Amino acid sequence: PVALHCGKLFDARSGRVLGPHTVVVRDGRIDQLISGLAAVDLRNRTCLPGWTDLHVHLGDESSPQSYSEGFRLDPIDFAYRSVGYAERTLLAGFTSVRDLGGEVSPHLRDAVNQGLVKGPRIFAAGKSIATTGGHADPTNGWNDQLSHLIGPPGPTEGVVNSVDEARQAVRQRYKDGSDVIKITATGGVLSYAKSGDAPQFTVDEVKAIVDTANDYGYKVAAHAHGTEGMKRAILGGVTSIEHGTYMTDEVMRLMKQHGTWYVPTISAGRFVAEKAKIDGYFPEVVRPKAARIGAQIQDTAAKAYRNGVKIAFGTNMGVGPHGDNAREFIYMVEAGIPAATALQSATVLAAEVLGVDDQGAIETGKRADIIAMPGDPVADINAVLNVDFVMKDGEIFRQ
Amino acid sequence: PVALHCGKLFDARSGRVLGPHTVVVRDGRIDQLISGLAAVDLRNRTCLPGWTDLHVHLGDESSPQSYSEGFRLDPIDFAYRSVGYAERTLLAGFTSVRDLGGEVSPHLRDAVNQGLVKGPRIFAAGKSIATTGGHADPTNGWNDQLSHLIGPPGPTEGVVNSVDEARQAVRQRYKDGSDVIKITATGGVLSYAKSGDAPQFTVDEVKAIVDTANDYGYKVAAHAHGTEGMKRAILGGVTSIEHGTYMTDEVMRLMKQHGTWYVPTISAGRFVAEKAKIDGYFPEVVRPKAARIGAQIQDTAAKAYRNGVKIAFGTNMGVGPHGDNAREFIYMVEAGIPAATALQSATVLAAEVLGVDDQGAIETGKRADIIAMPGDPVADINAVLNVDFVMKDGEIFRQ
Amino acid sequence: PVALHCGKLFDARSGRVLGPHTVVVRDGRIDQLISGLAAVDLRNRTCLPGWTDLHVHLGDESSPQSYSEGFRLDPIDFAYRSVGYAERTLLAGFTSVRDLGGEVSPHLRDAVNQGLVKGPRIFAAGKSIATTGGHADPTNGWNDQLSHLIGPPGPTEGVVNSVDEARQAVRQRYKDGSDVIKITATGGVLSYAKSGDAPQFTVDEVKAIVDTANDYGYKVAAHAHGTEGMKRAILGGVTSIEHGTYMTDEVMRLMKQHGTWYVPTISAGRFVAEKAKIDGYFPEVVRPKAARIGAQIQDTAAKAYRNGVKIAFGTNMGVGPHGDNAREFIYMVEAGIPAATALQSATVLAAEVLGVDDQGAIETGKRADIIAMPGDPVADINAVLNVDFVMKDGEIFRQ
Amino acid sequence: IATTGGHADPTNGWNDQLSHLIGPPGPTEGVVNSVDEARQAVRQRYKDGSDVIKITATGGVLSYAKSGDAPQFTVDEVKAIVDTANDYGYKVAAHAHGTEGMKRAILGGVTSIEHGTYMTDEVMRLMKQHGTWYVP
Ligand SMILES: C[C@@H]1Cc2c(Cl)cc(C(=O)N[C@@H](Cc3ccccc3)C(=O)O)c(O)c2C(=O)O1
Ligand SMILES: C[C@@H]1Cc2c(Cl)cc(C(=O)N[C@@H](Cc3ccccc3)C(=O)O)c(O)c2C(=O)O1
Ligand SMILES: C[C@@H]1Cc2c(Cl)cc(C(=O)N[C@@H](Cc3ccccc3)C(=O)O)c(O)c2C(=O)O1
Ligand SMILES: C[C@@H]1Cc2c(Cl)cc(C(=O)N[C@@H](Cc3ccccc3)C(=O)O)c(O)c2C(=O)O1
Ligand SMILES: [Zn+2]
Ligand SMILES: [Zn+2]
Ligand SMILES: [Zn+2]
Ligand SMILES: [Zn+2]
Ligand SMILES: [Zn+2]
Ligand SMILES: [Zn+2]
Ligand SMILES: [Zn+2]
Repeated sequence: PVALHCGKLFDARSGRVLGPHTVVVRDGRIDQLISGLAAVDLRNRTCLPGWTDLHVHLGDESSPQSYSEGFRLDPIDFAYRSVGYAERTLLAGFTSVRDLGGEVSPHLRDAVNQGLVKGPRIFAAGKSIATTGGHADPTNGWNDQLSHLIGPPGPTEGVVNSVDEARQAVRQRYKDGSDVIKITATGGVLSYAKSGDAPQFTVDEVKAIVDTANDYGYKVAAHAHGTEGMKRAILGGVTSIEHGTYMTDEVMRLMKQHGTWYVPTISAGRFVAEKAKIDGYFPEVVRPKAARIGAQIQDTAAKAYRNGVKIAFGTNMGVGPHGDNAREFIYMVEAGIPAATALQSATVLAAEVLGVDDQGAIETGKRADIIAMPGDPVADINAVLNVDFVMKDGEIFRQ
Repeated sequence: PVALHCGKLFDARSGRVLGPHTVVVRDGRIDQLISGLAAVDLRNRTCLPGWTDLHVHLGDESSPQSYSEGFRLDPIDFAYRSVGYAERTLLAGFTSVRDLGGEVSPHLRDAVNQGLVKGPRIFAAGKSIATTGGHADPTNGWNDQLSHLIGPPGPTEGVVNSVDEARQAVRQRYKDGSDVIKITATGGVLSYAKSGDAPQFTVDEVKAIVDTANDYGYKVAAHAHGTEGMKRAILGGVTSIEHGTYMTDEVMRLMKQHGTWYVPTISAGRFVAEKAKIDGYFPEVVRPKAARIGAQIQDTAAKAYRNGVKIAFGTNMGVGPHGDNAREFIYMVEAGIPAATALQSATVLAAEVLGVDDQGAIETGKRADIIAMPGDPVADINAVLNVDFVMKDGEIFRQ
Repeated sequence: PVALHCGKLFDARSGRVLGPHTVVVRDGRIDQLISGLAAVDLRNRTCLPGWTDLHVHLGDESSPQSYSEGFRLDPIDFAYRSVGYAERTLLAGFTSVRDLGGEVSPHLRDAVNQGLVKGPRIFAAGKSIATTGGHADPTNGWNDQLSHLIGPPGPTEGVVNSVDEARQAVRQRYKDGSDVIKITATGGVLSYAKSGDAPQFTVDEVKAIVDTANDYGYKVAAHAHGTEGMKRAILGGVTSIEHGTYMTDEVMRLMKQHGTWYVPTISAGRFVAEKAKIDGYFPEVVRPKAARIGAQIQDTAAKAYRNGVKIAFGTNMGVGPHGDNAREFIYMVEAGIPAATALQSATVLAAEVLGVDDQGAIETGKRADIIAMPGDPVADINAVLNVDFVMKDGEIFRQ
Repeated sequence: IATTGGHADPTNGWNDQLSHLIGPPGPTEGVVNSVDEARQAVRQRYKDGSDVIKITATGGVLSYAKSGDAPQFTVDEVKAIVDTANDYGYKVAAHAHGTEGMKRAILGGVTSIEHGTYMTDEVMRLMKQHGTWYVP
């Protein structure tokens, strides 16, 4: 039981910064909210709900050696790095995240929930689902010896080529303890493959995946760069799109008609564009794709916001360094999105995307996830980089 | 050739207790029934047809170590326990049973039929059919090493994900010598999985299973806890439902329209509810499911009987201790079902569910399966716990 | 606590039948022995210690279909037969046995010790150790397809070809829970191989097996028909020889010098000799060997007894029908061995062979294993076929 | 490093299905039964980045096996392990409860003994003569 005394409170639902309030926390939930027991002196700060990042990869981080480490290291080696990744993410103000790829994240989520290590609340997708040769194919770029030794991937490994295989892949993700489903509708930038935006799913396969996920209470997030794959994913019935780099007017119209969410991930685009200029950082099959695709993300976000598409917060922090997720707010504001809208996209709209109703706002009965900063983020978005108070489930991790 | 002199005889077909009769048994069948050679003095007892339990698991029994014994013991070790299980079941008055899961039961049936060991007449299902990650998936809860060593289960192992796979699974059950088919339409309580009532079969897969079973002369029994899976199983065309914990008015209407049988298994619900309170008895992933689902079985049975659904006798004695199946009668009567109806549900309606016509009543030409108790079970249902005479196929096992 | 009143008591250690005595049993051991509480009336019987059979195969029985059942049945099917085998063996007066081959016997021993089924105390050897193509090779007679599918047997399967392999085979028998070691030094009669008496072990391999067994507290029993293999086994340091059909004067001299035990197993020889005359009972590769070797067992036993070799009791009841082990006494007496010596060879000398000191005689502090028969076995050996009292560990199984 | 069925055998207590699926352990898995296998086991420990060698000379308490103190190594196998470790700059520590296994480990040339529960006067004399360390 603790009472927090804030000088200003950000109303996520209304998008307005109110005056002094007092928040009483008991049993890990907000019990009372008074306008006007242990106590924490925050009267010179602005209190906001904890942020949610809807696209992270906590099991990895980009580096010059990332394309040769997979053949020499084991996942146990990556867990010890994920410890620090998760701690740095939590201490920056993000009390929950949506992990969208990797087999290390479910274990990290279990460890964090058991109290073994520090971190945010993790909604883990597990192994991503692709087609043969797709962006998430685990054996892209292997030589003949290794490929023959391991054999062709199947639904158990996340590679599907028919309706029944998609059904089995979703059921296998459920069997391994996932919270959400991720598919790669088109090609990617960082994969050891040739194409970057070609359609790699059919409409029927997407429909089968979505129906199976509906049976099991899951949501589906689709990775898409090109127009045709994005169109097929939208028609299939996915919940959100991740890298709509080549969104057109027709795609935006379909998104508005169907209510699909859009998660830009501007930070990853900027990072890959910057790293493409360095010689030898990327493999020769990856550099042209990164150079071409990383320079068309901010414009797409600005156009989508202007056209009325629903936008949510996500950074793809497995590409950039973990713990610097808060610069996506600055990028979004510089892209034309108002500061209040950008802050809402990470608190309440993020909770809508996740499908939960016990977080996202400072209201009675909700989880006590509260953060604070000295400045006013609405007046100046640059204040999001100085977070000095973090609370998650009623436990204070930073003061 | 023996003549039995009973003081009272229970007419299963009419549900009434008649007066003194004489039963003459020759060649293992009832030859004559006289109202008014070796002889057995039963003139101070009530003679009834042998009981049938439509849901047992003779190859296993619940215990505190049941979740770690599967990795250290072999089926040969379980057979030596099944010997005593079957003997105790037979001596309690149950001359036939329907085994609904486990690969040890066909062998026990063969041994009992050859006269090697004592037991009831067994209609064995063999391996139960599920989907990937389903309630009957044999590899739920295994770590990565064992899962990779054994590989993903297929139709040969009872795991199906399409119409053709369901066809092959039914044919493989036929190849291994089954008498009936069992599928798990929803999640369960005692499996090492997350869900307990979500739908795990599609209507088309159920239809394929039922059609294939029809080609081979089989009946299909469906395990179902949730509403949607139960609805899909009923629409597919199964013969009976096993744990309709969350039956609603629409489900009952469909059951009445289609003529589906309902087997409550109240004993297992009570047992799991009682054991959930003990700390450490169940794994942490099983305890909440048991606590939530075991407390809503008697009410469902009472509602189903009130609404006119057809009810048959079954206990799920693999959960509770074998040889105490007769307490299901007391539970049924305490649930509002009349004693005569409860006794009929185990003799004639059970024979209807099984699909046979040579047992279930004391009539000329039928199998000589006769039991007797000192009291009158109709007047007092508690008399079913004192069975002192058992005869099966004309052979006396208890006097 | 029970008191037994016998009219005559057989002193195993002295080999004499004494007069009336009273035996008091408490906690499963003999507490008092009085010459002159519950009570059992045995005053018209002769009480002897429970018998021990040093060569049985409780997991199998010879029959016309025994050479095609291994490809269609599973060990679980053989366990249900072993139940009756063990019960019949125990009820005939044999309270302990030494099982010398088969993987079903350790499980039967565990089940009997846990009280699940009735039977004698079992000292199980497990898988027998042989060389490639030897008498105990599990893949003798298989076609090319099956042989290629299963691969060549190694030390894990009981087939050894060097010193290190013998060491590993003994350690693997220890790992699987054995009580004694068995090796086949020569060829056999009932195996699907060509030879019947050729040497199949070298002296060094036998020495390695014996040394490894000594490290683990085991005894070694050797199957041997021919002279050279028997000589090699004796020189290696085994504890007993099983079928010394072709024993010579030099072999007997070595046996006397080293103190090796001899177990004739006359019953199996007579059985195979009788069955060889039936057409089609044995495969054509087995019939000549059986006909030639089964007719030279009684003479060998008589010669060995005349020459002063130490003789112990064993029948090989896996060949003959289980539960008729007591005819070996009649055969031994008809072979020239005195009745008292024959009875001693099954009570005290058998305990010496086993390596235990808590059984074999009716003495204070020993296990309460007592049997009784109406007649006097010393005066008439034919009285051993009428055993009406059996007690094991203080529990009465027959009265 | 252990022998078949030894205290450190990774497959002790498994049923037939799992044992058949994984197969019998060899030197790569740390189970040795001869001199050459011990050599290969030490080299495989070096290949996987070890700093010291551990062997189980006798049975243990917490393993899913029957015995607790019986000797599970021969003197020659211990000697081979120690020689191979000497070639690679390693030390050898021996787990031992019973007297005979402890004696064999000391004679083989190990550096320390871990659970000398049943140490006798002769074992202590050998330890003093050879300079072996004792870790209670
Ligand atoms: C293990 C982990 C999994 C993973 C997966 Cl499944 C997918 C991506 C991914 O699709 N990234 C984007 C990165 C990107 C590049 C440019 C513009 C926007 C985003 C891409 O390749 O198109 C991705 O970047 C990662 C990743 O960071 O590594
Ligand atoms: C080997 C054997 C096979 C087996 C199978 Cl296939 C299924 C069940 C089973 O579905 N039991 C029910 C037990 C139960 C629990 C609560 C209320 C009613 C019934 C369940 O888990 O929902 C089940 O209990 C068993 C069992 O007893 O072990
Ligand atoms: C499974 C079981 C194991 C077994 C083993 Cl390991 C060995 C024998 C065996 O060696 N029997 C003897 C039978 C025999 C035949 C003639 C004279 C004496 C004995 C033989 O074949 O020479 C043997 O008969 C048996 C047996 O009965 O089946
Ligand atoms: C994974 C890890 C490895 C391990 C190994 Cl390799 C060996 C032991 C071990 O030998 N422990 C001793 C524990 C013990 C017991 C009684 C007296 C002293 C010590 C034993 O079992 O005899 C041991 O305890 C452990 C252990 O703690 O688990
Ligand atoms: Zn992506
Ligand atoms: Zn991504
Ligand atoms: Zn069920
Ligand atoms: Zn069941
Ligand atoms: Zn033999
Ligand atoms: Zn034998
Ligand atoms: Zn240790």
